[PDB]
Amino acid sequence: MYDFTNCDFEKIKAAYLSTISKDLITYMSGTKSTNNTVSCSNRPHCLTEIQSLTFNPTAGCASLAKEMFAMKTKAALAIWCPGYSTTNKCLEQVSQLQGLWRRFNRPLL
Amino acid sequence: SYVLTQPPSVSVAPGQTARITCGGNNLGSKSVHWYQQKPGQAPVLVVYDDSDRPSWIPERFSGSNSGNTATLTISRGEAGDEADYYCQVWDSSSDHVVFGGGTKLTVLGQPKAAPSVTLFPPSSEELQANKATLVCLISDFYPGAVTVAWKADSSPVKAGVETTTPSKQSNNKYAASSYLSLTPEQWKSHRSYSCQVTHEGSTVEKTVAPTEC
Amino acid sequence: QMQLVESGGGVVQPGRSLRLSCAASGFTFRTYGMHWVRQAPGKGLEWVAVIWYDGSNKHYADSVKGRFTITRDNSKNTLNLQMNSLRAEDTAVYYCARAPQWELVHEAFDIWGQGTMVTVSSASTKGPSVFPLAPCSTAALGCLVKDYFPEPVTVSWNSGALTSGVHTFPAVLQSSGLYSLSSVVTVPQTYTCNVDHKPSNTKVDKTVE
Repeated sequence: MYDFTNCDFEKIKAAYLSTISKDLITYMSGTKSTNNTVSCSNRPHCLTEIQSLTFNPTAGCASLAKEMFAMKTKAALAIWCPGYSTTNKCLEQVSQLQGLWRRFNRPLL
Repeated sequence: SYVLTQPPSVSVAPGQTARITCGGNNLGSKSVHWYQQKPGQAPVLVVYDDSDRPSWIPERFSGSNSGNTATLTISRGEAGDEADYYCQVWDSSSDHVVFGGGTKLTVLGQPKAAPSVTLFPPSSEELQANKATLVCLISDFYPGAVTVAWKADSSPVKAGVETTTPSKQSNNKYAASSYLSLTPEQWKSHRSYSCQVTHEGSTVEKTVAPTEC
Repeated sequence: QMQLVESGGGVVQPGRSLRLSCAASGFTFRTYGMHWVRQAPGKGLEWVAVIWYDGSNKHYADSVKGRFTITRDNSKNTLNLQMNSLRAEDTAVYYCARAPQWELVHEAFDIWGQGTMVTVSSASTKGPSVFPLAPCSTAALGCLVKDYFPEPVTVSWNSGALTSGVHTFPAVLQSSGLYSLSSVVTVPQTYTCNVDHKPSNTKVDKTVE
């Protein structure tokens, strides 16, 4: 229900580059996403999708909230979003997650 | 309204490198995508964001975008690469998706052959039926891509033109037809009509004169 | 497993309405912009319309704006195109394709549907009108088999004329929905083309000069 419209996107990006990214890659056995099934159309939308994939259980993967990258993500949102606060099927989910973060990190004009 | 311009045809020998260009005003400022369409099939993305490949695409395909020209390069051209290729951009100023006209890539299976053209005027019979049809018959050309243009005297004719898609004939070369519909008045009110058939940059022209019929 | 499957295509008369559907599967539909692209026979690709991922914005090409309506259902993963006041120039194969959005930019079309054929025509069974084809001034003559429907017609020349070649060109499908073709014979004797159009039970025999 929470819209990430009022979040501090620049700060969350900085948090990703400094911490969350490394925990994603290590969880991915040292690999980076390149077949996309999920996308995002803007920074508020990306965080909505990142929220769902990171914390909500889906039919195919249990909640990743216990994972390191997930706790780092929870931390970043708690600070910068006001009012906010391994199976083959899970690796596929986290790879989609790297894809969303990549889009979220895109340069401003 | 932004405009992308491609050559209608590009031909390459098997094993040789094919280069399909896409021209547009300050095209280097936009992200150019390329699509492949084999006959009867839906288009397939082969290159996006100027130079990036999808997973399902050979390393033979490569793109580049610079200045006013994007280019799709296909190394070591294979017979299976024969298809129509479209360049495409999203124009932010007009807020439109814009496709290029399309380029037919032909991997040569025989030597290039210029078209032979035959132009017929309207018959005395159909003129009396208050109709008039000029018939331009085009045959024996390869590759199977052609551009047909009509002229009344020296000025082009856009309206009333109907042209077929080139079809492979029994001699394994292509044939095509173009029909120009006129009123009897238009037919008689000109010194000549012309059928311009362009093939591989070279043109074959035929003329008819109403007063000679 | 990522797919787009279309339907709703068919033959209608000008001024009538048609509703196309597109069913997405194997991906999160509600996070992608959806487009309609059409391709007239033997022509290039023409963008038609787009709807944003959340259904918020709908943008059309000028050639269809005010007549076509694009909608989506993100709970059913369905895209639709309501086509009103159809004209002959709307005759085309209609594809749907997904494309990521980023802000106001639409990205590459990575998945396309198989396409559905839409024909706008009032054409009904009709026999051809045959006219002679002779030059204004070796040489060739023939007959023009004009305005018939549906395919096919058969053109046969008299036994005597067929000694130096003959070519019956493929038919042109006009915007009206009617067909026309030409048949030519080579000449340096009588020349008579027999046209048979079984669908209309029409036979025509014309001698050319």
